[PDB]
Amino acid sequence: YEKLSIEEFGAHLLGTVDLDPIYLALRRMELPEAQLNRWLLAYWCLYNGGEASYLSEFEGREFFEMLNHAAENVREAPIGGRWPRGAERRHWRGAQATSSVEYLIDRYDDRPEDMAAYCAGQGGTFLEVTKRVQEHRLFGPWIGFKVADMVDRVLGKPVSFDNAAVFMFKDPYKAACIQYEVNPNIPDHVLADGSVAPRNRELVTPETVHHVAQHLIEHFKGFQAPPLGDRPVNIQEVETILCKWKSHQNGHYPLFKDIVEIREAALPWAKVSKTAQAFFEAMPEVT
Amino acid sequence: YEKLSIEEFGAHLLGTVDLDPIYLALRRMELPEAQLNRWLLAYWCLYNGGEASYLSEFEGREFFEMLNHAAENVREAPIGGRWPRGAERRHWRGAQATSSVEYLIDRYDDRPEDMAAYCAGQGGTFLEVTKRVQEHRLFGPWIGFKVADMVDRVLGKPVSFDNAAVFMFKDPYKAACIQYEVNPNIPDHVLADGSVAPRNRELVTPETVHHVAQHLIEHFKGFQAPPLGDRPVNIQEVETILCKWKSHQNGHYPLFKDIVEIREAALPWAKVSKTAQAFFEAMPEVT
Repeated sequence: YEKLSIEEFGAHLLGTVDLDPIYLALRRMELPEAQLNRWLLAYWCLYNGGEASYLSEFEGREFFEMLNHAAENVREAPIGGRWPRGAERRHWRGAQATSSVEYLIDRYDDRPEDMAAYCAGQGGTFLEVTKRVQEHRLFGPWIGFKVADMVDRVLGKPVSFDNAAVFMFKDPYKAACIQYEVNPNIPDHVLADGSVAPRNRELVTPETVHHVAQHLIEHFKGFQAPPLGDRPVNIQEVETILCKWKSHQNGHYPLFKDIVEIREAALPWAKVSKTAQAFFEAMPEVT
Repeated sequence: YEKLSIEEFGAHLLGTVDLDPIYLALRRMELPEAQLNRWLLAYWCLYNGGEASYLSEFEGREFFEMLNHAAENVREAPIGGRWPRGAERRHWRGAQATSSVEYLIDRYDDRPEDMAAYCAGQGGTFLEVTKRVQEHRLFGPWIGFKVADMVDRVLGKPVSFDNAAVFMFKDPYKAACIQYEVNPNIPDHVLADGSVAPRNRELVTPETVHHVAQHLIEHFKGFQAPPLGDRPVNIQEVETILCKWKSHQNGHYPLFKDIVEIREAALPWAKVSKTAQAFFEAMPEVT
């Protein structure tokens, strides 16, 4: 496929809501609060939205029993075969996953819905929200970041991200370094010595990475952020644009990749769950 | 024992270095860099300084073998009996602890010393340092906080703490609420409505908790922070003063508690390890 500039690639992610289609799907579903919180907990464990939908309809201790079936992954999933994991939570397996569920049972007993409620709180700083996520067993900084984004984009509670919270992560850091090297629309960055940062991803320092981020934010702020266009795009969406663009220019993100692969993974679940059928209908589509 | 004001209790912690005596012990030992990093990793797992000292002398994959003995806790510790945990890491046990060691072996192979080096980096914000700690399996926000403090106080690399990073934790939050209720030296806090916060720990909001913190920082800034008095006391030391004071007024922290209990736990290790003997000699003493 043709490799696009980050400007054109970002504009496509934003206009099709391929940027983070799950967030629009969930907003469309308008799930009741407790079920939404159970959906989110399941999704934060397994990172599969159709699977999360199926699990979200179980309540109380029964929710935690079914989640425990997925953790152990010995019994057959309702779609046949094993209980899948999105690559982001591939490591939620074996004794680590069952210990993760046990932590949750001991903390929340018959109220699994309180987990997302506690994480979300009233929003807050990125530091405060990820700390509350990361209290939980097998919830590390990467899922912490994702939950913070979803507390804002899905649950509507603002979480203040800044450039340091994003570029402490290796992948958006490396994407920003490539962008300085290869994007002629980004001006030369003048460092603290009047020296100019050279166009070489391996020599880019944090200072230039923030220069790249500020440029891209300024570029994309004329777009309203998905799922529903409630505020101008900020570093939360630019982070996703940067990481998906890095995959794109590496040959690993054709247009619509997220939408297509979610719908592919979610369709088997629609047969076995009314919520999963609603989730499949709510997903944005190709073109 | 007599319950002291936080002003008098804090002045005692600071002058005797009962505030965090381990930090002064380590500074005195002047361990070589690689051994210091191994000591710190062991201490961050088990939270026992004499045990950490013993483990710090093993090198390479052998360090990780010995740490794995402590994780499994089936073989006898060199002091007889089980491999102890400080209460802060009591949960570092069973399959969780052995999975924690396995993560470390896979990440650092024969260079266990790189772990503390990676965490410390060049210092930075509290968010950046705790994120790097919390990448590691079974390293949550509480040990993340402790490591950030030690990266500054022990490894000499400044970590910027602010009031939000401290009072997102339940214990210093509750200590600050008690302090507003019971300390007449803290002035009435005027809230955003011209209303005054009442003297009742159960009604204290984050805004008043920060009012308490600012007051205590202003109070204690005429003290130089331990271990060596390199800068005025800040929220890192006030957090410890607040939490130990809360225990003190609850009957659970007589003067010198930390020094006395460390020396008690560390002495058995001095017989079986030259570093543990140095650690015992380096600990500050009662009076």
